[PDB]
Amino acid sequence: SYPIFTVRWVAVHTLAVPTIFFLGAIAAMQFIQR
Amino acid sequence: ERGWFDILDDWLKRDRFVFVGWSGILLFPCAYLALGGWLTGTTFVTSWYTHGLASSYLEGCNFLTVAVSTPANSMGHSLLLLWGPEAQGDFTRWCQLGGLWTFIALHGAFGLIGFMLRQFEIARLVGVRPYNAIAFSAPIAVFVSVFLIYPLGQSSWFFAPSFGVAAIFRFLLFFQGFHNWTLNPFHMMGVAGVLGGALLCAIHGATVENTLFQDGEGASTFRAFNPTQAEETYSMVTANRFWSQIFGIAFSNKRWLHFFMLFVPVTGLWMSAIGVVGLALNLRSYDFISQEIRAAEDPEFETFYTKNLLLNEGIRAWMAPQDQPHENFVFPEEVLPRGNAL
Amino acid sequence: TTGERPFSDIITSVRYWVIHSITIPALFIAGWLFVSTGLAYDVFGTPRPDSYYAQEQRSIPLVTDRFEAKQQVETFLEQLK
Amino acid sequence: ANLWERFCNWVTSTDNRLYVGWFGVIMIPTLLAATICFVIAFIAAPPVDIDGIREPVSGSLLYGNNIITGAVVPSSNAIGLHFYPIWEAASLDEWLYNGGPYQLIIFHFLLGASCYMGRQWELSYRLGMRPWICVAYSAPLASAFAVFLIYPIGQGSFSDGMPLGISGTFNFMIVFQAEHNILMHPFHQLGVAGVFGGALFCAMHGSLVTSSLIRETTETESANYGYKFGQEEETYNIVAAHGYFGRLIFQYASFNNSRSLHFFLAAWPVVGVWFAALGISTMAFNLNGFNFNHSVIDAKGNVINTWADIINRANLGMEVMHERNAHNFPLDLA
Amino acid sequence: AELTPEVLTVPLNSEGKTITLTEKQYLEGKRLFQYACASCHVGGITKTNPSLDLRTETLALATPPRDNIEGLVDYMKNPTTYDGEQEIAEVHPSLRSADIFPKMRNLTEKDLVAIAGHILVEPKILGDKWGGGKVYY
Amino acid sequence: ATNRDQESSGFAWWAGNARLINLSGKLLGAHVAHAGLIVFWAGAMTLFELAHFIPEKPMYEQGLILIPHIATLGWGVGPGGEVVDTFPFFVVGVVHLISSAVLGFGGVYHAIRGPETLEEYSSFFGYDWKDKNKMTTILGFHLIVLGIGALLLVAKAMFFGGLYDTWAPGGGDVRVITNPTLDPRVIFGYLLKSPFGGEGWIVSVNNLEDVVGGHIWIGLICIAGGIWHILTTPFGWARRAFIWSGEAYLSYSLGALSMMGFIATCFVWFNNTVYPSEFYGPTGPEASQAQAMTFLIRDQKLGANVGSAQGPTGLGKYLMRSPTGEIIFGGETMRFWDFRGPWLEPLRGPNGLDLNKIKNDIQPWQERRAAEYMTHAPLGSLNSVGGVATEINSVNFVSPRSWLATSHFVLAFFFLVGHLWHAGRARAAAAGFEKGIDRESEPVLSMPSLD
Ligand code: CLA
Ligand code: CLA
Ligand code: CLA
Ligand code: CLA
Ligand code: CLA
Ligand code: HEC
Ligand SMILES: CC1=C(/C=C/C(C)=C/C=C/C(C)=C/C=C/C=C(C)/C=C/C=C(C)/C=C/C2=C(C)CCCC2(C)C)C(C)(C)CCC1
Ligand SMILES: CC1=C(/C=C/C(C)=C/C=C/C(C)=C/C=C/C=C(C)/C=C/C=C(C)/C=C/C2=C(C)CCCC2(C)C)C(C)(C)CCC1
Ligand SMILES: CC1=C(/C=C/C(C)=C/C=C/C(C)=C/C=C/C=C(C)/C=C/C=C(C)/C=C/C2=C(C)CCCC2(C)C)C(C)(C)CCC1
Ligand SMILES: [Cl-]
Repeated sequence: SYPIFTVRWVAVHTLAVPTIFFLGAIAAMQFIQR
Repeated sequence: ERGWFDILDDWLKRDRFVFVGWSGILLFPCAYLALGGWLTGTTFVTSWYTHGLASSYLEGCNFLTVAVSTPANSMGHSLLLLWGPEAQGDFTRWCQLGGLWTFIALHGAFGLIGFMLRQFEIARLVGVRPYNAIAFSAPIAVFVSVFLIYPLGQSSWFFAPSFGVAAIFRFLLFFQGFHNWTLNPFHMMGVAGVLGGALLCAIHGATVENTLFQDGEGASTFRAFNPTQAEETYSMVTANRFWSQIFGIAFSNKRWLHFFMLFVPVTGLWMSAIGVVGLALNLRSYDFISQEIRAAEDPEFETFYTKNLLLNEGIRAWMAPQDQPHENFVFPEEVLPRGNAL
Repeated sequence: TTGERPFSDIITSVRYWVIHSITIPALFIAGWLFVSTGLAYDVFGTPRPDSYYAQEQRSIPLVTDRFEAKQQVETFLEQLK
Repeated sequence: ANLWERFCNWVTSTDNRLYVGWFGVIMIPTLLAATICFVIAFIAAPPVDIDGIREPVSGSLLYGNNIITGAVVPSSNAIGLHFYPIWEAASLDEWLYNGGPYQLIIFHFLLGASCYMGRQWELSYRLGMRPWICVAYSAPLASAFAVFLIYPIGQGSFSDGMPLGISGTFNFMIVFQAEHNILMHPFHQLGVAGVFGGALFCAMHGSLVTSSLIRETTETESANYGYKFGQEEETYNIVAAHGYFGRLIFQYASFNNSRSLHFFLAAWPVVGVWFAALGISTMAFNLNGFNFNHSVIDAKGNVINTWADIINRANLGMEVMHERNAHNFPLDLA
Repeated sequence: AELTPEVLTVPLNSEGKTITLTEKQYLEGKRLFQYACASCHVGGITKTNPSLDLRTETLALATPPRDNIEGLVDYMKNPTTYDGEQEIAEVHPSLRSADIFPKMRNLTEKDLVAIAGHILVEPKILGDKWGGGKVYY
Repeated sequence: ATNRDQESSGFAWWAGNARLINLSGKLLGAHVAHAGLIVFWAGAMTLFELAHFIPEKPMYEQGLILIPHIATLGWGVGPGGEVVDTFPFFVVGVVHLISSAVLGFGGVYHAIRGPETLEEYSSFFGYDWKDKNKMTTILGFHLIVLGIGALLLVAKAMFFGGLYDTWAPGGGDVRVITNPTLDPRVIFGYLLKSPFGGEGWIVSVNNLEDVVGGHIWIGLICIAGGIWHILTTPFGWARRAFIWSGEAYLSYSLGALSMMGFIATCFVWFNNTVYPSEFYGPTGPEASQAQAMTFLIRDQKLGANVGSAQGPTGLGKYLMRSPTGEIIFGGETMRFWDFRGPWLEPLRGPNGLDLNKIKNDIQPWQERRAAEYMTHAPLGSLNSVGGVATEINSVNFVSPRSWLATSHFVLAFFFLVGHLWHAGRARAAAAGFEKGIDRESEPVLSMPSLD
């Protein structure tokens, strides 16, 4: 009935995809010691 | 004529979840890159070589202390293009030299242009007057005067605000110590517009909510409203009588009321921008000459004006060596201004 | 409505969660490794805790020239022994 | 119709040009007292020894001030939190030297303004209104209590209350930053979101309604004549406004219920300013903003400065210079 | 820059013998200094008497000298005025006065060495910041 | 689902607890379940504090607010406030934690299992908000319970070990209170003191005899008034002055709690008798005076004549006069001369600070106490960096007095807002226009115009 790949789909993922990657990078930072 | 231009126009203006428009060609890349540059820089990029500061989560800063900091003072007002003669195409060097700052500021400037074109573009399609775009000129005037004109008047981009929470707080305190910016009547008018706008927001929202007509039976009054109803949902006559008797005067024209709500904060922001244009040139409201002549000659004359200058002198001497590392200020302990004991 | 599928429809669909029970953790782990391998330091030029200063120096490696700034940073980076 | 019932019906009458009411019976004399003393003191009061060190500060116009530098100066630090009415002084000249007027103005003003809030409740009751306009006014009212009463109590002296003047206000803000790092306190940050957001939503609401006014006038006349006081029908098209703003962002980010829209306009600045008042009120008991001074340390243990440490340098300059003759011992503990 | 054995090597006594601390001792010295001493000595100053700091140069000219482990460990058992003339256990925390300074009750001899090592190493890291006060913050 | 949606009840989900107003049986459940939450936190928090407690560190260095409350009552402490036995802290925690299960059980039962209304089931436990006789009877029962509670403190003080007395000769100790103050001129004279500096209203109570005797008076008054309100019904003047409804009754209590929260804020900030500084840390006034004392002692040891040392302003560097002549500490702490504390009063003579006592009688324990309090001033950041705002990281400290005063000011403020909200709504609902103006009956349309 509905399409899968729309403009809204692109807009959602250009934000959501880097967000998750960054959250994993920042989670890893909490275990860095000087 | 249904050529490729008109077919493209058709596609750009489809009613979708996120409207695009012709303005979206400018708005979406520039807004996305400015935001992505700020998140990239605050997460991973240092300010060690430009400021002597750590400024990223990678280095151990938190949400309050991360920033994308301005370039080094030695860059002057360089565009700092990635392919320019300073970075020479080297992405890592570009990051270390402060290229993300001009990147965010310039893509942000064009992003803001694109958002205001979007307001115009949608308004013209829907058939409403473009007053939302007109009101948005005030955020643009603030952004352009603080982030572009101000450093362009100074020695370099270094003295522009850095993009971070605590970095902006430093910007506030620099403006007090060096510019005496609280004393500036253009700032005062801006404060009036912002606080007056918050006042009007609170009081109009509260007044509507407490002069509602009983248009339903539930104790939750929200449901008793229909977007297409013709009647006013609250009593302008009762509201007018309440405020006339409480405060002396009251709105009686609902069109004037809502234009005024537009006018007050928009005008305030515009006034503050003019004052910052002056500070670009150090054209400050720093002193009252009459007070200084009296105080120089009469060591018993003291006002809150003279008290605040002593505070500004403390700010300048105590923050300048760290805040302006390229100047190489060495201030021995004995020259630092200090009161008794402290 | 504008024709796209409702979000509440999508995120309660088994097929959405079959796909994103993989793609979400995969991206998270990719972000973690970007830091844990030390790659983030080298992409962006950010000091590690042991590379802000040389062992006995206490001066900042501050860039002071416009057109030789790239060479100045490279010189500062050599002097880390 | 006895004389007490006559008086009560006049006090509570909805026909007075300005409503009096029972709260107004306290409001009117206290506000008049505070207003008259303030105007006289602002023009002609002699210098005041605010910090108790026999170092009087001149606040009035006749003693060398303009509108920007003038103030009614807070009462002497030697008095602390002691009550200092006129009859506790040996003379008016003593009372003036010690900042007597400040106490008289703020106590009458805080009473009058609290009654102003009650008066807002009271008239809404007499007119058959819903009662919560006074709850919105509690946000600015709480803020006045914070800088004139609560902060003196926690610091132990009305001499650290906010001065009644323009440059005096700035002095208060700068010393507050030095002693509490208020910029780094989340309640002040919520306060800034309250008033920045309040100003944004103000211009937002005004621009959207103005953008969708229904054509009722010609171009040579003000569109304001297209609305008539008391008319039954709405004067703008909220559906067209929602249709514009929904497409500016996305549809579900836009209100189409005018009642909840207006509730949001009320709540955002009021809640924000409540947090601001609570910031001042809790820093009154020295629970201060976040301290990240020297939080970032390298492998050897060198301090790596952040923007927080630069803020600290500015705060130190304010700290060491404020009240420059008032401290004999190395810690400024109040 | 790194916390190296060179940094962690400090004078053991007045005769020029050195001892090299471990990173664990240094870090333990820091934690115990915060526990028992920093309320008055944060940053190497002395809040209740700012004329006397914990800079190594100041400790060298104390009587007896306190710029070494043994001098500092002796100070924490039986502190004196700067000229050695008077014993101040009654007003300064020490093992001798652990009854009235209860935080000293659970310090062992090995703890005193670690605290001492922290006081001697920190100036080698911080330079003028140690004992310098607010001017160097 | 009786009254469990917006259509049946008229209240949306975000005001869902308003659906309980006329469902006494479910309303009982909510109240009992909630009291269980209160008792749970008290029990659990005590245990957490105990697990994290090092007896050799002062309580105030360890983030403790509950153990200080227990120690003040005489349990677990001896001379000078030293902890001699942590077992009473354990007991108080365990018993509160165990009891919360009983209350949680009853609350959950009445909330979801028992009768939704109590009027059909029992006319003793049933009530109508508008029944002025029943409401004052329930009020009367709870006044008797409160009065018993105040007498339990008297019983602890007079018969079950006593109370911690910061003022006890010899440094502070648990002391049995044998002669509580009963003279009503003393007890009620506290109520007529000015709340301003040097007076301090009831916050100024400074001895355990007054504290215990005040609770004897409060106990009887509550029991008497509780009996009074069981046997009587509101008089005509009272009937005409109040709104008689559930929401109205709530609003009066919200006003009362707000007032008490503000009073508690000041109590913990100024009072060092029922909030001993040994347990809570020095007050702000206390620490500021202690700094003046510390440097007077230091400089006098170096040979300064502190009585005649003129400071830069012309006022004494160490000593000066208050506006009424008393000899007081100088510098900015001049504002704090109303402070009284056991470590300072031995230096006090009829005229204030006595220069002869200062020159000759300062004992080492006073120097120790002033240095400790000066360095534990109640100043600190939100992330618990102790000291002035410009201090560096090192000391993990925020005074219990700051935690307790800031939290209770915030709570008292919001409870004042809640009083205004619910009192204004109660008035409007009783009069019938809390949902909006009737279009066909708009009151302003029937009034003469203002001009
Ligand atoms: C202290 C907080 C508190 C308490 C005691 C209550 C109590 C109540 N609420 Mg309210 N409510 C609250 C907060 C609270 N609420 C909040 C924060 C909101 C906003 C979300 C609401 C919004 C709300 C609405 C919209 C409604 C209520 C209703 C009710 C009543 C019936 C609930 C029911 O039937 O659920 C049935 C739920 C279940 C059967 C699920 C489990 C419930 C149990 C009790 C969980 C207990 C678990 C516990 C760990 C077990 C311990 C047992 C052990 C001691 C042996 C009940 C008296 C209803 C009402 O008024 O009815 C007339 C109602 O419609 N509440
Ligand atoms: C003893 C105190 C008390 C009691 C019994 C009530 C009872 C009631 N209130 Mg009142 N109220 C109170 C105090 C109280 N209130 C206070 C102190 C305020 C000022 C803030 C209010 C302001 C208020 C308003 C504005 C309204 C009510 C309403 C009501 C009715 C519906 C309540 C409901 O279902 O909320 C449901 C509960 C929720 C939706 C949850 C709220 C979540 C809060 C904001 C979180 C707070 C943050 C937390 C403290 C810390 C962060 C937690 C996080 C990190 C997890 C009910 C009769 C409603 C009414 O008028 O009905 C007649 C209503 O509109 N109250
Ligand atoms: C009377 C209330 C009160 C007070 C004065 C204290 C005080 C303290 N607690 Mg305790 N505690 C409390 C309640 C309280 N707590 C509650 C309810 C819990 C269960 C959650 C705890 C569980 C607890 C633990 C597990 C610990 C403490 C600890 C501490 C100490 C350090 C606190 C800290 O660093 O805060 C950090 C500051 C914050 C988190 C700021 C909170 C900001 C809130 C969210 C704002 C809320 C505003 C308002 C209520 C909402 C209004 C909304 C509006 C729309 C109306 C300090 C002595 C620590 C300690 O040292 O133990 C020995 C510790 O480990 N407490
Ligand atoms: C103030 C709180 C309170 C109130 C007013 C009520 C009231 C009621 N309960 Mg509920 N209930 C409560 C708390 C409360 N309960 C608690 C804490 C529990 C768990 C123990 C229960 C579990 C419960 C069950 C399982 C049942 C009830 C029932 C009832 C109804 C009949 C009670 C009766 O006639 O007993 C007669 C009176 C007594 C037997 C005297 C008991 C004396 C107690 C146990 C000794 C302690 C007294 C002393 C004051 C306690 C101090 C406590 C304090 C320290 C906190 C009545 C409406 C019944 C019901 O709903 O029927 C349909 C029913 O079946 N209750
Ligand atoms: C929680 C406790 C509580 C509550 C809610 C009530 C509630 C009530 N009482 Mg009861 N009463 C109580 C405890 C309580 N009482 C106790 C402990 C006793 C024994 C002393 C009494 C003895 C008593 C008598 C003899 C009478 C009542 C009456 C009443 C009713 C009228 C109340 C009224 O008009 O007050 C309003 C308060 C006033 C009118 C006082 C004068 C107003 C002054 C100027 C206000 C000053 C405020 C100021 C800020 C004070 C600050 C502190 C101050 C002390 C310095 C009301 C139902 C009346 C009634 O109808 O009985 C059936 C009545 O005649 N009560
Ligand atoms: C305040 C209550 C203090 C605490 C806690 C600690 N110290 Fe201290 N220290 C304090 C004072 C007032 C003085 C001067 C004493 C005098 O009159 O001479 C000192 C001195 C020292 C010194 C000597 C410094 C020098 O000679 O230059 C040292 C080495 C010292 N203190 C160490 C020390 C340690 C290790 C502590 C924790 C166990 C400690 N101090 C706590 C005040 C206070
Ligand atoms: C720069 C650059 C670029 C770009 C890049 C980009 C575009 C990026 C993006 C990026 C991104 C896009 C990122 C993101 C991130 C995100 C994040 C990091 C988030 C986080 C979040 C959080 C953390 C949250 C929190 C919260 C809040 C806020 C509130 C609510 C609640 C909570 C708590 C949840 C390029 C390549 C072109 C070129 C070069 C340069
Ligand atoms: C109604 C309702 C509600 C509420 C509820 C509630 C509120 C409840 C409560 C509850 C409770 C309140 C509960 C409690 C419980 C408890 C318990 C269960 C306990 C136990 C204990 C124990 C087991 C102990 C143990 C121990 C010991 C003994 C010793 C020491 C150690 C330890 C700790 C281990 C809600 C909101 C959800 C909603 C719906 C409705
Ligand atoms: C314990 C103690 C004590 C004592 C105490 C006491 C004895 C108390 C009392 C108390 C009291 C005894 C109080 C009272 C209060 C009261 C009140 C708070 C009131 C109020 C009122 C009102 C609120 C009213 C209102 C109104 C009006 C005015 C008009 C008409 C209407 C109405 C009714 C609304 C002492 C200090 C010794 C010491 C410590 C401990
Ligand atoms: Cl001082």
